[PDB]
Amino acid sequence: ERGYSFSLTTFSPSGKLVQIEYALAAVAGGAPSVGIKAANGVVLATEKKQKSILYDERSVHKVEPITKHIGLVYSGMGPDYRVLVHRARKLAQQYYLVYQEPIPTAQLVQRVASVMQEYTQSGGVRPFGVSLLICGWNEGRPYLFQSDPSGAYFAWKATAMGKNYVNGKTFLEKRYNEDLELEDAIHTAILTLKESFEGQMTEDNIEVGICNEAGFRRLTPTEVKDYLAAIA
Amino acid sequence: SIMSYNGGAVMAMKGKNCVAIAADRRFGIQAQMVTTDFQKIFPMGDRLYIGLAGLATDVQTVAQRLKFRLNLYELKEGRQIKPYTLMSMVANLLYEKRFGPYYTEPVIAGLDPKTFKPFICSLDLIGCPMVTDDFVVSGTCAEQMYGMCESLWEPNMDPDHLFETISQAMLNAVDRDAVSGMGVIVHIIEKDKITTRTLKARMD
Amino acid sequence: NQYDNDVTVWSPQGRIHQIEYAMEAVKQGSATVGLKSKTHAVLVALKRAQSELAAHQKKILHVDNHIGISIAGLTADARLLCNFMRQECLDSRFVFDRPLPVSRLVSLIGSKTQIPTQRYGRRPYGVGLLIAGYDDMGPHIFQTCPSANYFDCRAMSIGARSQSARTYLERHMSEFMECNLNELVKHGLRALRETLPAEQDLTTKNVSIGIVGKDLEFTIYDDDDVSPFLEGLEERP
Amino acid sequence: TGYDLSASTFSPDGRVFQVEYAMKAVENSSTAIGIRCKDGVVFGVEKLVLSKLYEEGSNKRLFNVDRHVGMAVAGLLADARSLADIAREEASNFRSNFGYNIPLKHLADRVAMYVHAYTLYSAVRPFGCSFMLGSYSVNDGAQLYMIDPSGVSYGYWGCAIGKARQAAKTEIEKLQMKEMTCRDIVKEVAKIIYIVHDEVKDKAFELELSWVGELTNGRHEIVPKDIREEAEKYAKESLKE
Amino acid sequence: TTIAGVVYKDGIVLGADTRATEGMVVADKNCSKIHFISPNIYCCGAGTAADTDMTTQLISSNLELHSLSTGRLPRVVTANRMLKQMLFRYQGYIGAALVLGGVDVTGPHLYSIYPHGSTDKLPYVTMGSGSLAAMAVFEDKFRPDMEEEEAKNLVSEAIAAGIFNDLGSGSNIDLCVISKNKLDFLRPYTVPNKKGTRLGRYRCEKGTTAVLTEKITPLEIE
Amino acid sequence: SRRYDSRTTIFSPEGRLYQVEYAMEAIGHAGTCLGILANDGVLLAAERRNIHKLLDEVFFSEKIYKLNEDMACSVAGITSDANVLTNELRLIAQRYLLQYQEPIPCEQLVTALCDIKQAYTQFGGKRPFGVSLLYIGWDKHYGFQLYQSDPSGNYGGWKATCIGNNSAAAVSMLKQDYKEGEMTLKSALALAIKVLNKTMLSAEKVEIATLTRENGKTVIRVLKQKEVEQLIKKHEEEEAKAEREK
Amino acid sequence: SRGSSAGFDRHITIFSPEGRLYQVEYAFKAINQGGLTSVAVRGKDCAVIVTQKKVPDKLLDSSTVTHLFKITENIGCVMTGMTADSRSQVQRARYEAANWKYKYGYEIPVDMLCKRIADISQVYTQNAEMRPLGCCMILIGIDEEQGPQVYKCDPAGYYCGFKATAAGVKQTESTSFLEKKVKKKFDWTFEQTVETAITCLSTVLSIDFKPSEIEVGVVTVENPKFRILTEAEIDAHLVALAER
Amino acid sequence: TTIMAVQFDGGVVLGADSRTTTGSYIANRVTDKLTPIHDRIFCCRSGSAADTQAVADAVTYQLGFHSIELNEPPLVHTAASLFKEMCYRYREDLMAGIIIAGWDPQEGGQVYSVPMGGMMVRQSFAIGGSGSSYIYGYVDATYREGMTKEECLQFTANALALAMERDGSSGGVIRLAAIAESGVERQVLLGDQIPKFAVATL
Repeated sequence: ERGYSFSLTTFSPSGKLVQIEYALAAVAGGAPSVGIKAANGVVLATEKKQKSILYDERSVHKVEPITKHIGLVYSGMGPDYRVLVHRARKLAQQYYLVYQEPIPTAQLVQRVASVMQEYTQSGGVRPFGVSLLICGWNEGRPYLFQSDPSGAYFAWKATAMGKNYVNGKTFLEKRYNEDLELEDAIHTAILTLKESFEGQMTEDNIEVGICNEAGFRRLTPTEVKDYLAAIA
Repeated sequence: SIMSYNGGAVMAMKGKNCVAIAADRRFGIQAQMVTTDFQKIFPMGDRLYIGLAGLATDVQTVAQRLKFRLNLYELKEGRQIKPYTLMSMVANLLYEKRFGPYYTEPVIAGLDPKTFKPFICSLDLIGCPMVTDDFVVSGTCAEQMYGMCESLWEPNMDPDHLFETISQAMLNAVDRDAVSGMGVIVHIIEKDKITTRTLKARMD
Repeated sequence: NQYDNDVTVWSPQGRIHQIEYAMEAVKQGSATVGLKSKTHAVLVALKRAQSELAAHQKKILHVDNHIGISIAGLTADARLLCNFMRQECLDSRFVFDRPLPVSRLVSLIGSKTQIPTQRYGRRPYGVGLLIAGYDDMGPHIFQTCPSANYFDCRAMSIGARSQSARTYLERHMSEFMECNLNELVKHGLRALRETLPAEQDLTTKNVSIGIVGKDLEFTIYDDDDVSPFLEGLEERP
Repeated sequence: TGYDLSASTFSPDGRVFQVEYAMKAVENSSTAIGIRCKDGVVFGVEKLVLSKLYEEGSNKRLFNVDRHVGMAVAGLLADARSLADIAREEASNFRSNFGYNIPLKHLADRVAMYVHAYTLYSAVRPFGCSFMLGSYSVNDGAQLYMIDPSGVSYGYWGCAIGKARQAAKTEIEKLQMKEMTCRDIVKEVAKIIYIVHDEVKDKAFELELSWVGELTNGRHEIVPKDIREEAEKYAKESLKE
Repeated sequence: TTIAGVVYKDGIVLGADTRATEGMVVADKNCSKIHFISPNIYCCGAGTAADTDMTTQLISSNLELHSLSTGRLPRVVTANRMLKQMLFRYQGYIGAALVLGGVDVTGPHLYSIYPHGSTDKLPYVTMGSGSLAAMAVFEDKFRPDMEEEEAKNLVSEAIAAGIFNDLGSGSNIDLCVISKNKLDFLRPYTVPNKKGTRLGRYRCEKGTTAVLTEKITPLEIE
Repeated sequence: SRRYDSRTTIFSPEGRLYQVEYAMEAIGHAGTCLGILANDGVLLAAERRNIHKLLDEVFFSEKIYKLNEDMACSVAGITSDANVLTNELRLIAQRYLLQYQEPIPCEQLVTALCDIKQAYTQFGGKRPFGVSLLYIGWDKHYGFQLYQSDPSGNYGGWKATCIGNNSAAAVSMLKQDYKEGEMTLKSALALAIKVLNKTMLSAEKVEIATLTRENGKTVIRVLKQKEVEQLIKKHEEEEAKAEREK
Repeated sequence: SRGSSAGFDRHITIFSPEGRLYQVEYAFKAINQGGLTSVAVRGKDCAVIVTQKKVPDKLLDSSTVTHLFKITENIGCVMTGMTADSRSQVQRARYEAANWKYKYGYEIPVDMLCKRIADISQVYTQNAEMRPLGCCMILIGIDEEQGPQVYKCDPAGYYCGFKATAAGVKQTESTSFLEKKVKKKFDWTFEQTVETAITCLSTVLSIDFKPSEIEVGVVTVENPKFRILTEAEIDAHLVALAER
Repeated sequence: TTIMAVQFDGGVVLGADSRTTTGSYIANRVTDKLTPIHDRIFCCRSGSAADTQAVADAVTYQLGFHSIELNEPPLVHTAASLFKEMCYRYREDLMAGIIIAGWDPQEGGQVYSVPMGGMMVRQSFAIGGSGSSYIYGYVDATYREGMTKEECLQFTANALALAMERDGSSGGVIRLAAIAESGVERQVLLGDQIPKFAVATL
């Protein structure tokens, strides 16, 4: 077969693209994720609860590096996220090949959001069922972006996604402060996750990445263990 | 030989906190002069210029396509391009025609949009970039320009001294080349201003 | 119903209704009979006139010196298939300098007409064919169907009311092999007449004949050229 | 209820109803049986004759797909001929690329994957035929495979496809085919085909026999006429008593 | 151009001269010919400079994607395979001759890659117009499992042979030392040549050049 | 497959294109954008909907996009569709400049984009773009210009117009407040502030861009928070005096 | 809502009002149609896959009826669900691994092969014109760095590494049994891992296996090549299990 | 280059010199021209290094995939057929003379020549490369049926040594590989291990 040529996302009489709203419902049912932009870096945190202890929790990561200076996390459907991660890495490399410079975070976000938009209008496909938090560092500045299934993107100082993200956003509003440093941001992000977390959090229950001048990196379970011991 | 068809010469030179870019003015076909005001240096930013020597049609085509790409880049990114990024963009453009190449060898000269640090570079016709700290040259009279620049260039020149150095280099180099000359235009790029001058030059 | 609009939809009974509807297309057409002896293959086609002032629609076509066909069903599909068959025979003569054997032509028709029965948006060919041919194995009568199945027949009849012709052919087939050409054509004509209603009768206007044989290239007889074959025919019961 | 119109749609129970409907098409066909013995493979088919107008041998359901590989079919005959063309192309291409006779297991896998490709899309419909492939070689022995509309391929010692597959299987299970020759197996195949044939519903039928084994030097061919006459005499004698 | 590489006890040493010419005129006195591929893999390039630059950039980006997806350090064999298959695809029309060297999970590896897509795995390699002189140095002096300093001196002597005996090679000597526990990009490692002192002063004083027209465009600053 | 096809590009029994009407319904709820043409410039004023306290500002503006040296636009409707269309607009402008070595006249840019939109309404089986655009520009043929386009591919030039939420009330206000041929940039900004106040203001909730000519060059400028705050305060005291007088 | 539906969301892979993909769930249900169950257990220096073997007809050639496949000399897999879907997926995995070796010069890691197959599946879940495959793949192999590796991919495009896992009808009970076993301890020897896998299958089915009712495939750090056990070895394991 | 392969009862012996030249410059003096295509199937390459490397890699991939699919050890004839198809299809673009030698359970040890142009022939023994011209006579005089593996190794070593002495494009070390049911045994003759024949004096 060849793919269907007609769009599966169309306007409703009320003016809504209901498939986009349904993909957003899928996103809202995902595992909670949090991003905080500090003065000197960005922290991405996400709940990483496995169904059972049989799962090798250290085999699949939710916090992924796109480039030395760009990482991302998601809420929603994992396989869709893998697709978008692969596309984002390809786009960043293409930018680097043309301009011989690491792609700016905003440019990467715009290109990925363009792909996501394409999946709301092309024939015979559904939208991606994920929302992305993209963190980056360039021009001596940290960047935190969110990109939605519709292909719309926003710049955030702090935000929460996934299950219970409205309470998370209220909590971040109360706690967030532009002047706080990166370690305080990590503490605040873990606290935000704790609000909507079921059971005890361990270094194997959550995943954390940080972006700063040195670059983006996923934190190790030992570092997360130290931060959790401090949080208690 | 294809790049000697129209003649021409461009040169760029680095000063202390300034750059200079100069070019001959002749547009001719082989031995015949057609005009004496042909543009070979094109602005690419407030403090960033590209000079193009070689085949005149390719000079014009490359300048126009580069402006196309640069305009789109600056709209999409919302910022002025840095000299090194422009060099990479030009290299990509030229290499795209690796087996059908444009017959021009650009030089770039500018200041960093945020730091105002001097930058110069040159590219061969298929886009190999060469960044230098003193001077670059392109065109039919490259050997003459190399002699003049190797002899006259000094580090950390102030704008007036840079002007005199690049002017003397260009004038004396083109005076020994039959198909380059008919005037010289010089742009001195500084933090606060761009000074454009045309020199008193032999018209034979 | 929901199973009877596309060729790619199996019904819960294991049938494909669109193919059966194309079969109906064939069953609507005017009767045609094919039969053979040890040396000859004969097609006799009853031609219809849409109006008393219109010529009767041609039912027998040339394919190659050794192959002719009689069509029943949609005539445009018949022309498509006839053109394909003609091209196949031309290709055989061009490449191998020999006539295309009849059975291989029928196999090619089968593949061609089976392809659309499995693809979305395509339809079956709405024509049945009787193919009379002569090759190194002797004379041949083949029947091809919209279902893309084909049959090798001692004799066959297709089209409206062709069951009567098939009854006659079943009754008399024992005699076909040892028949001379004239007796063979007369048997074909009697079989075809069995399809006619009482009011109608075989004439030189509504009958066409096609004959192929060892020393006889496929020849189509129409109008007065049919009178010699009709002359010896008795009166129907 | 709307779930059974396209092969690209799972029912809420995880079934693909279009494939099951194609299998029903197979089930409404006259039976064919293959039997693997020590020396080779024998195929028998109960070709129903739908009118005396047809020449003997019309609508054959046994095909040569390669010198060493025979194929017996049940279901939509046109689909079966299409699959036979596919199998022939696969064997010819394999010989062209690798320079030797395609192993039967590999050919069966390739054709089964071709069949499977038609079970995934709304653009096409599943094939409406099941078929057996039989081969015999010195290096590989005797091999008998069966493929169904879903694309499932399995090797067998005895296989029956068609409307009387279960009764034919019950009869086949009574033979110790692993220590028999093709010469006795042809008689047993004729007997089974005659047993399972429904004399009232199905009217008349021709017995189609083919085989491939040591006695044919690895070439698949129709059973010689005298052998078939003996086998049919034995089958009728077994029926009458 | 002279580029060379050797395998020593614990890693690789790559070396290059820093001259780039157009015809018989020096264009670049400080050309960098040792190209980053990955943190553990480097590539010296001779032949057509644009071809070398573009090919190594492309393979570096592809290897970066591969390493991001696998989450493992890239292997030198992967770089060699990608390079050679691309070059063979272009049937020698990409004029890139390369010395690829790295340390991966399976130890140190050194390849020479030729424009038509042929490769050789060897303990020492030379390429460029000065390749024969450097190879003479290696054949005379190379020993297996040299210590790091011996390998550095050997590669430096080879590049120096190329510099002083081939008109296409000159200027500085750049080295790249790769081991499992470090990477030392030494640019320049040695400066055997230097421009002589300028005896006279030819300083063009202000007003020496006659000017027909002048235009000063003030630029607005932030 | 016929069963699942939405049939986006077909007529309805009354001669209507339902997808286009639904896209216009979508635009009706988007953020308000208004354009006003004056003798010495043209302005766009857009209501910001991204007003959450934790949002960061990194860009030139939220809803106003520069298209080329002489042209900018504002978009109401689906944001990602708008990004697609703004990229296409920039490409069209640059293609024209490459071919002719002059800036594209504004109406030619608008027509080129509306052709794409109309194509999406006539064939291909895709949903239309759910975007309406206001364009402001300057060229040498007609001077300062303000255009509007909608998902159907229709477009028109205006002296003042409004798209998005409460566009009808804003249009009524402009009809009763715009002085044809007697508008300056200053009075135009005052009118924009008044109209946005009615169809809704505070500085952080609106972005305003002006397009003017200075020394034979086009200047496109987004008013900073200081200027917008001053405009809002000027409107507030004007309204206070008007109320007191009565 | 709960189990709500709009438009065609039950027939093609478009989101339901809840954000679900019903066709993917139906493919998961199709996995159980085969009626079989497989288990995989990761030891200290070995990985083992056991699976039910059913041959209801004595006319079937039992050698040809298997769910264990070599993907590469060092990578083996057990497939669960619709047989033809499984065979197509095995063909694709073999192609991916051979292409990987051809392009990169080293053998594909198990995790990377599983990721590639899962990406193909994900594509099936976003394009409406084809259905997802109704099968689940469990791969085992020895990675030179990580040691033994057990990975699973499913029709949703979701994959993961596991200490132990199961697929098929008795997946949930198998996972409960294995969860208890791994909680008590995980550092198993080769014999211990094989016996744990066999006991999981026997307990969930409640059968005591004859050698011919199950299939076993193993990779070990000593012999990383994927090996399918013979009825002799299986009977040795079954007797060593019964005696204890 | 000089490459050679010889069949013996139960296996094959392959041999090659180790010289790779560009013009008169020896780019590689320890080249390995015996390439494993599969467990018990080797190819000796002569001609353009890039072409033979690419073709051998492609054949290795195809044959490994084929062997996995069939679940059986590949036939030497199958590898030779794959090589032949590639060399014939691209004979206008390739410069590659191949010798495919191996062992399989069906036909024992086999040697096939696939010379430039893409024909394929089985032979009791095969020689190739630029240097083979200088040893035709020698091999024709020295070969005999029923040679054991040891005798075949000595025969190949002698033939390659003579070719290397005369052919400017051959030299270095001699790489030998014996392939049988038990496996592949590789060895390198260098320096004084290479057979010597005195240069006539006076």
